[PDB]
Amino acid sequence: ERPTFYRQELNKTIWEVPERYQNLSPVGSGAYGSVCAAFDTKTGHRVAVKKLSRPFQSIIHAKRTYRELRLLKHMKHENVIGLLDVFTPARSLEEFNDVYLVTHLMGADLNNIVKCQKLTDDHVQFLIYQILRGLKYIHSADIIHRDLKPSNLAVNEDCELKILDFGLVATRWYRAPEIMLNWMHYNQTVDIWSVGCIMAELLTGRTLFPGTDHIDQLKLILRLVGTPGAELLKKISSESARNYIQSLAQMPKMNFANVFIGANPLAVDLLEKMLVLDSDKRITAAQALAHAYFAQYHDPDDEPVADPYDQSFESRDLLIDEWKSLTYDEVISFVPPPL
Ligand SMILES: Cc1ccc(C(=O)N[C@@H](CCC2CCCCC2)C(N)=O)cc1NC(=O)c1cnn(-c2ccccc2)c1C(F)(F)F
Repeated sequence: ERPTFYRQELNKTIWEVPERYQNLSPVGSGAYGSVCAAFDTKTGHRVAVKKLSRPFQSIIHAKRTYRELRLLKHMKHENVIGLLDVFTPARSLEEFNDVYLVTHLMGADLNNIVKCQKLTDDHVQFLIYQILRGLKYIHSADIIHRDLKPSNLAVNEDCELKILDFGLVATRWYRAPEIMLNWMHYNQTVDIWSVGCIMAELLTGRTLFPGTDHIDQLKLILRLVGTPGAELLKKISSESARNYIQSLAQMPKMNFANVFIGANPLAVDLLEKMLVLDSDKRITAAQALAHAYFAQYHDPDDEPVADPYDQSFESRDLLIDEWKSLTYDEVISFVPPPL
């Protein structure tokens, strides 16, 4: 029983959606699609509807479309955005040319919230706990976010948090030195670097490392954490990067307690464990949840891992119509979650 659809124009964009979804109004537009808020007549809840921009125009657009649907269909966790619905007005593979994605509608993001003023220590404990609980889940499936920043963390009035990616404040301000500079092997803990930058900003009300470019960014980071020692220099394979590092005048590591003055000492200790250059030594999400800073919230019996995720498609080079047929299969096979 294919539902009945209706059509309108919003900010120069045409939208065709089932009658289930009423009173659409624009929230935001980005590189890869635009979002509206809607009322879901079947649940009586507000939702977000994303219409992908030219989803099958090139091989790269088609693979990105497939990737976003595969990731959204996987996510079943309280602190990660989830898929409530996916539809197309198309009746056949042949007509298939538009993809719409439906999630919960959140109240605000942490960019909005910190721009107002800095947060209390109790609010920081609860927000960073929920981020790490979400990251333990996605990291357990070998999924890396890679673009964490305050605008990708969405909250309701009761402070319940979900990690999302809107797909665009500079990304470089939150990016791990090893992935920004390609200077060492990189794992899930690029995301723990971003969390440390975000937690500092929620506590102080100030961007920790507001670099103008990749060179200025590295200079601001090294002023806090210190120039690499001989033991970390051993692990850098890029001769360009090592030459550049060793061509700078040495800087000592600062005492974080002398930078974040009058913060909770357990908050300062956790920032010292997150903002380390050596990606082998940086704290994991699972280890961070057991840290004393989270004593009020930590429950080792309610921090679940994910089902395994098949990311073998990431290594494939296919034609537009192949990525399009794969995406069609995932729309057809979608099972909605419990009401
Ligand atoms: C409809 C929709 C569709 C797709 C996504 C989305 O996160 N896609 C990701 C998926 C994969 C990610 C992997 C790493 C972990 C996180 C997921 C992507 N880019 O591929 C989000 C929304 N929803 C929203 O994006 C949404 C839901 N409230 N709000 C919202 C936020 C703040 C204030 C008001 C509304 C928004 C928005 F950002 F637009 F404004």
